[PDB]
Amino acid sequence: RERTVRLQYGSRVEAVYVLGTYLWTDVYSAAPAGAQTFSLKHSEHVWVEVVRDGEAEEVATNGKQRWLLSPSTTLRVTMSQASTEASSDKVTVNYYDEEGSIPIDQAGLFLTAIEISLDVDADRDGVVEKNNPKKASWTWGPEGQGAILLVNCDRETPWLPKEDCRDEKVYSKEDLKDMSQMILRTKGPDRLPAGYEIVLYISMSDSDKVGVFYVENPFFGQRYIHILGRRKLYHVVKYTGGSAELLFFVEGLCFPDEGFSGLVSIHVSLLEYMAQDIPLTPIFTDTVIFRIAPWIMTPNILPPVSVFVCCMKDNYLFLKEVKNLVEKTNCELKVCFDRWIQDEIEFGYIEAPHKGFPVVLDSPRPVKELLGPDFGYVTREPLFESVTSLDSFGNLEVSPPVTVNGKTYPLGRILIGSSFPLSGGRRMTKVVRDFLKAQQVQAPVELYSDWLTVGHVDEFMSFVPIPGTKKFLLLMASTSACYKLFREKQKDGHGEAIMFKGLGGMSSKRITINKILSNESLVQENLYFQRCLDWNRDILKKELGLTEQDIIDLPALFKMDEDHRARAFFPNMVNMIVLDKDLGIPKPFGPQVEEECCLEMHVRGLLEPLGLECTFIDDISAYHKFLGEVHCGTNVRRKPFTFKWWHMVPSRR
Amino acid sequence: RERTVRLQYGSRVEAVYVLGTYLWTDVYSAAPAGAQTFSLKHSEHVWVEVVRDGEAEEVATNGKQRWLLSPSTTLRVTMSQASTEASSDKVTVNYYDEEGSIPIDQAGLFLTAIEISLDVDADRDGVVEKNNPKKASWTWGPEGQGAILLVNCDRETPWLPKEDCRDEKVYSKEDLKDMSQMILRTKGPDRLPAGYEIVLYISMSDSDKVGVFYVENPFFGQRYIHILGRRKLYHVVKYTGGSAELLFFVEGLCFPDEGFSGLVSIHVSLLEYMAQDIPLTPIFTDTVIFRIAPWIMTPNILPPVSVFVCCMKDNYLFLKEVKNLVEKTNCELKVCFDRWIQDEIEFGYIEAPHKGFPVVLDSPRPVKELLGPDFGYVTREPLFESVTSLDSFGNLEVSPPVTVNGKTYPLGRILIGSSFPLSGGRRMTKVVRDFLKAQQVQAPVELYSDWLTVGHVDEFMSFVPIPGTKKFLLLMASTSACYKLFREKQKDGHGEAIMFKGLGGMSSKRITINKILSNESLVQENLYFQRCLDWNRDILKKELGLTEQDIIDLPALFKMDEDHRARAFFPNMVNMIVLDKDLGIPKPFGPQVEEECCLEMHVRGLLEPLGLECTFIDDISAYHKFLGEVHCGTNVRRKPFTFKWWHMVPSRR
Ligand SMILES: [Ca+2]
Ligand SMILES: [Ca+2]
Ligand SMILES: [Ca+2]
Ligand SMILES: [Ca+2]
Ligand SMILES: [Ca+2]
Ligand SMILES: [Ca+2]
Ligand SMILES: [Ca+2]
Ligand SMILES: [Ca+2]
Ligand SMILES: [Ca+2]
Ligand SMILES: [Ca+2]
Repeated sequence: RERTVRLQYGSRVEAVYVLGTYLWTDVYSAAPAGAQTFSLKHSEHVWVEVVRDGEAEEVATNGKQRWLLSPSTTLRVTMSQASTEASSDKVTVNYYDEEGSIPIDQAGLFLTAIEISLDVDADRDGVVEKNNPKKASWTWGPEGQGAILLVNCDRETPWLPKEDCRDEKVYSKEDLKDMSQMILRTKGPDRLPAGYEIVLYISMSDSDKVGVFYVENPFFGQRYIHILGRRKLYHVVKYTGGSAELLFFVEGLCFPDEGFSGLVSIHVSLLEYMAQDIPLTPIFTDTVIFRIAPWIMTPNILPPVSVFVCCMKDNYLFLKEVKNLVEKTNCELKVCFDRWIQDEIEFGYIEAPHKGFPVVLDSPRPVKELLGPDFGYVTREPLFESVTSLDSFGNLEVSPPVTVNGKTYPLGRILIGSSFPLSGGRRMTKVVRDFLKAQQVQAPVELYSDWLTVGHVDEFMSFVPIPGTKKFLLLMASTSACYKLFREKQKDGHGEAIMFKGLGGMSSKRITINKILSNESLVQENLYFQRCLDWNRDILKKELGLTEQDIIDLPALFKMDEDHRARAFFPNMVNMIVLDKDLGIPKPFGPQVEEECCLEMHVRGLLEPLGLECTFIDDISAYHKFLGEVHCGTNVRRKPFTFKWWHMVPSRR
Repeated sequence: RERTVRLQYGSRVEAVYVLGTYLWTDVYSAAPAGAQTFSLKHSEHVWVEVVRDGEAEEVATNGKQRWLLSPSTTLRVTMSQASTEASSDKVTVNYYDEEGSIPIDQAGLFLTAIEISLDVDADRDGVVEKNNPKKASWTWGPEGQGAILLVNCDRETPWLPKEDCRDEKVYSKEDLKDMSQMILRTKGPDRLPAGYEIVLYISMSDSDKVGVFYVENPFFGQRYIHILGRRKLYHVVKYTGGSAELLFFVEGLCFPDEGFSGLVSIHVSLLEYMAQDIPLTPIFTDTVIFRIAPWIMTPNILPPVSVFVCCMKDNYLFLKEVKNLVEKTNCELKVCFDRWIQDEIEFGYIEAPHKGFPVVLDSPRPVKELLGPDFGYVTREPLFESVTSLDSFGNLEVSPPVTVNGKTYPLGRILIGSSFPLSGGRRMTKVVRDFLKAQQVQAPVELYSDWLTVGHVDEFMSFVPIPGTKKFLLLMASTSACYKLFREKQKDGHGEAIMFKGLGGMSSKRITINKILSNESLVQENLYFQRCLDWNRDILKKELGLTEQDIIDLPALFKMDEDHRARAFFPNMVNMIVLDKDLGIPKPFGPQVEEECCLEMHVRGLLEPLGLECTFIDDISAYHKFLGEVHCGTNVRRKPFTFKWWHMVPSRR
């Protein structure tokens, strides 16, 4: 970077020189009227070239050389090392007229060289490198560069309710581990020359996106000073001489969203005082950029850590069977004593090179009670738009990693249920949809859920890993599979086999295979629901790059309501607890053939040959009947993807 | 694209098949309970494969072949040509049990094949190609693809005041020339089968970005129907059989801006009627994308077309000299009988493959009086923020094409004046800055203008082409050049030479070179203003990739006000009319030496050796004095760049 510093007619000029720049210096304006030629002297650590109309010539410290004065003959002045107290760094120009070789006048330039660099870990190894030349840009991908910031959304200490980033203070040194390091490195003499100061600053716009803290160690112990952030746009830095570093810690306050890309900047400037009432001049400016890490969802193929479960204290069979299932794994079981754990919360995560942790997304209105150390919280509230069932997180899921027409989605794709564009039907609120879209790395896809009364994608589809492989299956609810099976069992002489055996509140209904198959209107309803399922099958195959070989159909059956929307006739088996090879599957209570549920046997016949182990989990017996509603919920918290999100190259927005 | 169509237990299935897709067909669900095997027949134009667990086998129209029934054995059904009235397109499946070779049941699929494609000129040659496979995406660059739309911001007929795009109507067929063509191409039999319709639609969000018209030729002459746009989100298409095309014309309503990227979509869907009260199902959907062309500014290196001039009717010298200047060129002179033509308007342009024209940007509050056929209008109004002098378009300029550290800016870079970040000074309103940024192709740079009372970049800098070359110069105001020259003339014995000769209202002041050079406070002020100029010089060199060889300094002098801001002491010569090699330069009224202005002679000495021809234009004599204000204005409307904006690859936002 070239910077203009002119000699001044009369008075000598004193300037600060920042390493990594160089000066172009006008010696002509300072020359007396009528002067002919000039000569120069300079000190040891100042490098000086005379540039005549673009041609540069190096000049000795004391020579006698003279050059013709001319507006096109200038100096280029460079310094490679910072000044110390032992420095006299200078360039002196002598002027001569046509008569005589004794100078008629002299113009000086006195320099103080300093190093100033604002440094971040741009190369994303967790350590802060010295002046990464790419630190002011942010690029995606394996070869990409620029520093990353976490939203510091967890809570270090229980005493205050809110997440850490909601204020301007740091209570605990543990909080600093969530933060990105930024070091202002300087080198120079004991003090800056008169009239200069160093200032860190941010834009008003970014002031609600970041906060920046400096650690002091005064007498009575460590304290944390907020130097940039909400209602603080600048901080005047205390300069220390010699080779010095100031360590700062940066937190993100806000996730990427509609209208916020995730990029924020921090600057340092060397400012020069001109006079009272006159703004200070920015002599040198150095900039670093951060990208705030997105919120990321975990598909069922990822290793389970904890199984969160909600039910009533007396649903014993459910608790017993879920415990049994989880005991086959290394997972923790966590129980809260009615669908809220699945509908109100989605467990995501955030990651930066230095740190990562899980973050709960809270569905629009006690889930804030999960907020804790390295367990974060984020939520979106529609300001205007009304919330519907499609805003519940049973309607929010994510695919395994997929490749679609050569385009890779290494983190998978978020899936949310919706209605047809011209339908006037329900849709997840714009505020949540915009949030998910803005995270960018999961490239969300809308499916069609609005044919269901509750309207959730988890009612009709799920994903399971195929054991012993890198692959997965899409599981789809299928009414056609159910009718085929029931018609077979009828043909086999089982038409009088009864559903819901053991649920005493259903006994008077005496629902058999015969009764189901004879119900003409129910047949028509389910043919229509199969059309709805197949529409989704097609969009899933398209948007996930799946073929028929990747799909298994589980028997399902629905009843239609007044809105022509579906609710489960018997428990939906597709919405299952997936812990690697072990599947908790809702117990269907299907027709008993030879004292086994034919639905259970059919499902085992589909899954078991693939190495999947099926456990049927009864959540309804405690209620004595099934009306289409599930009274329990589960949510599995999983390990994050191995693939780092910053290695993705998302499509241009 | 694969689509799911199942045979139905009992009743035959009738379906529409859209060319370019294919069907995967379940024959198992339709099979009677206990059936063992199936066989199939199909018609001539239906291609059928039996797919067993992923392995596909082509099947003849009438064979006798049987396959084992199985959920994993399915049909793949393809058609290469649309149905006509002579078509019976079908596939029929026969089912068999273990005993006997006579079918026990049959399930049919009756097909009607149609072609549906919504086509646009994606390859950007001005003609609408058939189904460009990239039509649903928009990519930048020489190899880029996707269709382009103009904001139709001009006005075809004078009767209504507003720009064409402000309503839902088209009065004149000339308007269609500004619009992009979109053709819905179909092929099929006399009518769609019962229960289907074709519908064009857009999102609510895009409904204020576009409008779409169809031309009818009824008995009494041509009429224009608005089928999509404001408050119309969909249009049901009238289907014509055989091979048919419907031609539509698309206009943009809105420029890219903060919160609008410029991309809009239009869809067509084939919809299936399910029943009353049930949404129609989107059987097939085809999509095209448009990008709305940005507003682009023209630098001084571009060929002049028209010179717009505003002054009082009696400023005769100004009018005479401007006419003389323009007569040396092929330009039109347009005169309006006080700075408004430069401050209130910036002449830009828009371009699409089919059409382009000039578009005026109107500065925030009779410039709307320029609105006319192929002369467009756009403006931005701050809703809240107050307008200052920095919002005037003397503060809005653009560089010639430049390359900066290997990054090319083939359209140049917009330049707007501002204040230092921490200064609390003036800045152009966010609404205009956001607009300029959103055009993206000119990558705006803020300079420092707030040291000037009026605060406009055109007070201190301009660009001129270097005749006979592909190159250009940056011209900078320089106080140091002025002091050097005046000190030389003083030394030469000219100190008593007077400024402002011939301006009678200044005579009593008797301003000479001596009086100027002796004024100590004025010297200090101008040293400070030179610091301000040099700060800009540095940012221009950095952001435009310029060296000292690319810059010429014109003598200038300023007086300071109470805010420590500069106003011109004598007319600013840098703000000049550039018509190729011919430069109208404000007449400075400098000290006369040998009956010529020494400022004029000095400027000629700088410019003339480069082949630039200088004409000094006197706009102040009619006012008898110069107070720092200019009473005339000029604005040159130029030809657009040869380089097409869509060939640029702007940085990711
Ligand atoms: Ca590093
Ligand atoms: Ca805090
Ligand atoms: Ca924390
Ligand atoms: Ca923490
Ligand atoms: Ca969920
Ligand atoms: Ca074309
Ligand atoms: Ca119109
Ligand atoms: Ca028009
Ligand atoms: Ca027109
Ligand atoms: Ca302008």
